[PDB]
Formats: sequence, C-alpha cells, structure tokens
Amino acid sequence: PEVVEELTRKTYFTEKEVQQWYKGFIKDCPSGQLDAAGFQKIYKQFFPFGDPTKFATFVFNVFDENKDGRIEFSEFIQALSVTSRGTLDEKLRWAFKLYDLDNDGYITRNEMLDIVDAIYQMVGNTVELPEEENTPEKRVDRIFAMMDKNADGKLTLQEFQEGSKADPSIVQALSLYDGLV
Amino acid sequence: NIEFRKAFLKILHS
Amino acid sequence: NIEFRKAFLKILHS
Ligand SMILES: [Ca+2]
Ligand SMILES: [Ca+2]
Ligand SMILES: [Ca+2]
Ligand SMILES: [K+]
Repeated sequence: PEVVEELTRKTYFTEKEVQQWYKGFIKDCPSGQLDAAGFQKIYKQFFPFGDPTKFATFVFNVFDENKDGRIEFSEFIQALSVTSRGTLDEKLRWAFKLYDLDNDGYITRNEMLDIVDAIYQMVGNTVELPEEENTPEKRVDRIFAMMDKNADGKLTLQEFQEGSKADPSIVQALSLYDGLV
Repeated sequence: NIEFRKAFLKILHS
Repeated sequence: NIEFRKAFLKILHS
C-alpha cells in the first residue's frame, strides 16, 4: 500500500508491476521470506540432472543484501530491477558482486574458479564444451589472465567490466550476456 | 509456481 | 564458448 510506493520509487518498476511480482512471490513463498534451501529447490526444478547447490547459494548471497539468511520481497524486487532494467554499468556491478565472494572489492582466481565450477556443476551435464575449455580450470586460466591486466591476481570492477565487454562469453551464464553481445 | 519461478530465473539467466 | 548460454536459453524457455 504505502510500501508499494517506496519500492516503486526505489526500482525501475511501476506500481502495478511491483504488485504483480509481489503476488507471484507471496503465492510462491507464503511466509514472504525465502531461505537458501528454498532457493536451491527453485534451481533444482529447472536443473534436476545437475547439482545446483553451490551456484544457487552464490546467487542467493547477492540477493540477500542485508546478509540475514533470507530474501525478503524488497531484496527480491531490487535484484530483478537491477538485472532486468539497470544501466549496463549497474548490471555489470551486480554480476561483479556475484563473483566477488568475500566482498572485498576484488575477484581472485580462486573466487572465479568457484563460480565457474558451480556453473559446471549445475549445467555442465547438458553442454558439450570444446576440449580446451572442458574444465573450470581450463576456462578460468584463459579468461582470468585475459582480464587481469595488472598481473596481480585480483580483478578490480573496472578490469571485470572491461573484460566482459571485450569477451561477453565470460558472463555467458547471465542475461547480461545479451547486453554485451 | 513454475511460471513465476521461470520468469525470474529468465531475468537472471536468459 | 557460449554453450552454457545456449543451454540456459533452452532450459529456461517460456
Ligand atoms: Ca535479507
Ligand atoms: Ca573477493
Ligand atoms: Ca588486476
Ligand atoms: K562460465
């Protein structure tokens, strides 16, 4: 009611859009607060023949802005606002937070390996990769050295932004790909 | 609801 | 490769 107004101000959605998403959200999760378990179950539906645990959790952590172990509707709608309608910069910053697991402003080779491993665990079963990129390690070796222009083992936001524009395939798991291609 | 769940996953991944 | 991309597009079709 009054809260719809605030979330309309804080997102790129219209009031009717905020409420339509709320209906869906609350029908899907009546308690209005979904946890990492529920979130993994959501991915499991669409990726039943993989292990989506890891990737779901990494994605969950970006949604859970206040880090309280739940996604409340405000966090849910904001995540969707940014990823669907944000500027290209905003979307890249969102994907950066996904990869930046410890949230220290840098993506390490280890952090990217974890993300890429999680994606392979969830979806690898279904794709056929060229032999040179058929493991997380092979894929990361190439894309991380490509992006790490300071040769310091840690990717800044700028390095990640510039790297992904140059080679959109780096974020091929995200809708952001289509904004870069 | 699978169509709701599909809709928001699409925003993220499709 | 963009094989994961292609997969997501099919897997999350609607
Ligand atoms: Ca939260
Ligand atoms: Ca980090
Ligand atoms: Ca660097
Ligand atoms: K990947």
